[PDB]
Amino acid sequence: RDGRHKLRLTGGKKKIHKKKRKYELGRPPSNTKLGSRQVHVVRGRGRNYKYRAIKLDSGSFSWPTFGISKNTRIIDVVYNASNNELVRTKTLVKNCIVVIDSHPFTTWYENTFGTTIGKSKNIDPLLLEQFKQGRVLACISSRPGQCGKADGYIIEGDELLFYKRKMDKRN
Amino acid sequence: GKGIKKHLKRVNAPSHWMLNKMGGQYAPKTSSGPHKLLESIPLVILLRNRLKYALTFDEVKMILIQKIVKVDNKVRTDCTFPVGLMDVIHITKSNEYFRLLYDIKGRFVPHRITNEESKYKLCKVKKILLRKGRLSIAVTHDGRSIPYIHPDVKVNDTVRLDLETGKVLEHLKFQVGSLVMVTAGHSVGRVGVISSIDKNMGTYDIIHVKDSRNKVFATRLSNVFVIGDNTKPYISLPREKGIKLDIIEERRNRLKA
Amino acid sequence: DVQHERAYQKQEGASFFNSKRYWKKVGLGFATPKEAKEGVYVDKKCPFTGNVSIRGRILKGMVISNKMKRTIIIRRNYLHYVKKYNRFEKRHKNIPCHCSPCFDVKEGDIVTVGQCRPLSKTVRFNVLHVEKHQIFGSARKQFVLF
RNA sequence: AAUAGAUCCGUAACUUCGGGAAAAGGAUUGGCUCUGAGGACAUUAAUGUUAACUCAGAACUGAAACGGACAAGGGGA
RNA sequence: AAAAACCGUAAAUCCUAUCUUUUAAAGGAAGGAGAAGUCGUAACAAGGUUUCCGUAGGUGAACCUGCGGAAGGAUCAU
RNA sequence: UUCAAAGAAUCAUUCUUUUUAAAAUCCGAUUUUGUUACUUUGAGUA
RNA sequence: AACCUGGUUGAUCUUGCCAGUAGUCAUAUGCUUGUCUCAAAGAUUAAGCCAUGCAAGUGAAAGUAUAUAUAUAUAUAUGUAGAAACUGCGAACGGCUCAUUAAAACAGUUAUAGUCUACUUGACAUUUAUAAGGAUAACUACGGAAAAGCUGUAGCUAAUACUUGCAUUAUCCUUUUGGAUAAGUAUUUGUUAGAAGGAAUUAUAACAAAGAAGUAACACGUAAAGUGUGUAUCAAUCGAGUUUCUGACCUAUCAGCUUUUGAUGUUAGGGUAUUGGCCUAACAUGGCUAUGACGGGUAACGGGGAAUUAGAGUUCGAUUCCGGAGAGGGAGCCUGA
Repeated sequence: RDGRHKLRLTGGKKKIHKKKRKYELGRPPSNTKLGSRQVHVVRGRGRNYKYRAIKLDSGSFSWPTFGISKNTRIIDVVYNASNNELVRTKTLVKNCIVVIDSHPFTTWYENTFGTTIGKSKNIDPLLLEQFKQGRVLACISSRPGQCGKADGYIIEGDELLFYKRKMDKRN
Repeated sequence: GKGIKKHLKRVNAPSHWMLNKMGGQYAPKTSSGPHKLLESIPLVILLRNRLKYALTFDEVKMILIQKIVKVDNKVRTDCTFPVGLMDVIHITKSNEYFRLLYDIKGRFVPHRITNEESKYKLCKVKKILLRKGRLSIAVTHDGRSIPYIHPDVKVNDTVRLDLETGKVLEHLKFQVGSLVMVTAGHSVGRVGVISSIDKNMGTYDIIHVKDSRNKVFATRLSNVFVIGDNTKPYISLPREKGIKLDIIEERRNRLKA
Repeated sequence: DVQHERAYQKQEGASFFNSKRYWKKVGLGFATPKEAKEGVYVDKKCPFTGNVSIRGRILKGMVISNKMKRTIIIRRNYLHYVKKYNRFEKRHKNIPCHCSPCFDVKEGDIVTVGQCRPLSKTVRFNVLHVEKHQIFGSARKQFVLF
């Protein structure tokens, strides 16, 4: 399912001998929705196991300006750079933009820093307002179809501004 | 299917095995182990074709069943076991010690060694890998991993290894005075003093090696084995002493007899 | 300014929070351009900025087209020896190369390219150094001995 | 009697090179929920107000049906 | 576990179109070979109208004629 | 677009060796001075 | 051994071909054939069709034996073997053929800093215990079917089949020694520091999250303590998949191809063992070509090589070896490294 049957660089058609090999493979895609955690096992080459996630609710998410990772639950998926059908059908992919629960992050900040390592980072207001709302924007960073778990980081700064503008001179 | 091939044709076998054309259709494919198939011989041919102790593969098996022959002072029973570039082979029933070496014609010869010398094998470190805890392991030509090597040991050095305890005794560098033995080239088997090292960025590094009679031969860096310093080789050598001779004057000494 | 299409390339290895722009050395005697060092673009396939590593062989060629995004076409001219007639014949073949935006290439320029991992269906080379070269006529009609 | 609207595809002999041609011959078409594209207007490169129906694409849906009635070439040698 | 549905991989069958190869055919029109066949005498001699070219028309056939060429001419020449 | 002179060895010649502008290196001396084709040597050659 | 000769004419000298001549690991065939050595052999056409038989099995210390048989001091302990069966490994090697295939395959030359890798080899591990659980084959009894390498039900039992599960180490300081502190292998995510390579987003280290699989509830016995089997990771090895550059026969009475149906590239993702239009979405309009693209033909698998050679050349290579492909034609898939 990989390599051949295409046209040459010149546009010419290549005659096909050497029927398909097993190592070309090409497994069908995993359209990982969000739902009760369920993953399946794929036996790849060399008996190496690949965890194909079908539904996830939660995952690790990193506040990168503090470099701290906390487990939280994914509330929604709101944007993805690829096909717009992916957000509409709510599929989790590697570069997807999601809305997650921010209560663990706020509670951790209150517990360690006090108030509501390399500490005293001064935070930012655009993320502070999202925390006050209670749901925060994050970007996935793992591959749920490969590792079997959705996981990502909170977007902040210029990239957060970029995605906020792209989602909502706007409709 | 198309898995790993498990047969060796006689004519496809390495040339230095010296297997005859008409002596059957197959050659003994060496088992995977310490050394590459190309740069090693199976002990079946070692003690059937070289030592002539066995006349057939079944007689090789007969020898091997009794735990007599030891490769690096430990018992080997696989018939197609790769003995390798240099190491000791001890036969206990006859009480003889061999070191596998190269003649000046690029062939593997078992060289008689004393019992005292049969404890001092030489290993050419090929990689230095640091694992968890900043602990360093030297990967040698023998396919052997030595943990906790001395930090001065470099990637082309050599280390004298004690077979009983598996420990390094001393190391040998690669200056322009360290004598080396060439292992795989046109000059396989020659012993020289290394005249110079030319290090090309991104390609094979070449080294020019000076012989005892001041004739210089060049080779690829990966095809040399440091044997000693300028004083003397740390191991004994075959009768040619790694001295290759021009063919026009090998004939004269062949004729004079 | 730094990104216009639907992306900003994260520039893996840049680091944004703790640290003490990201760039490498490429090696093989090639100097990383000051434009790559200082500029604000981000290219996942740039030899000096992205994840790609230059390994393999280095070739010199003549830029034939720079009219597709961030990749160019290099023609290599050479002489093929025909034994029977004991003389040579002019021969050529063009190889697509990735050109990072730190370089300003134009038809007719000689560029040296280093082999990298396959970045697309046809590209396996990345430009490493560019020197300008005035050309007269179509770039495909030129024959540079390189 | 047979289709016959529209969109997309494909279209031979022959030829006065203009045609033949709607050649021949295929596919699609509803409803609903969406997505994308196509303009005008002001402030000190950036932020708001506001209008046409026109295309393209995707899910879902139904007794596989959708130019649903009306309207509307049979082709070829 | 049967069973069902939907993307996908997709054998196979049929329609249509195109291409390739082979092949039938009334009739037409060539070429080659054969035999002492019929009609003429075109060319080789100034071959009895010098020969030949391009082109056009005509005639039983070779061929003839017009226009412009060539000598490979039958003239190296008052 | 950088040409020659001088010195030992066979046989009457042939053959071997040194320097002779300028810029950076060593306190009168210590040493590199476009690319390719081409050509010479190697390496790697079942 | 760098070679020529007969044939156009009445005769001559040329051009020019026909014919002669010799070789062929080059095939067939005719005649003939006393010895020995050596040995190609259903490739050509039909990768056409196949009766029959064989071609991959495996237990000598080392998984599981009241099928059973035997022997020693006397129902006791040792044993020796052992049909069947479960389990393990192999059957992906080998052997055959040359249909497909024209920058494809192959060859030389690279890369894998873009990957997988059984057996074998070297290193060497982390969050009831005088030893844990059911469930099954063989076997027994009742059966069905014309037939098959078909098998239903009931009853039991094992295992290295399947499944649970039992210390300790390191670090700080007064300074042999006393207290003190800490505890996940791969893999994934985020934030950082950073012996080698040619170049690291490298090895490795720290912090914050997840986290597989394991670290022996297993079997036999060598120095006058060992081995087998199994296990995480790294490395080696046997290999493999992709990959760079360069190299091919005839044909233009094939000149423009490719691009809705991925064509060329960018971005993001999916998928893969990994890179990659490999696939998907959006976007851009690119990519190749008289140095022959795109087509067509090949009575074309490529090479190492073979014949003929003074030197050039010409022709051949199904066929000992290497690489590729296929098992009537396609397609799909399980187990498994």
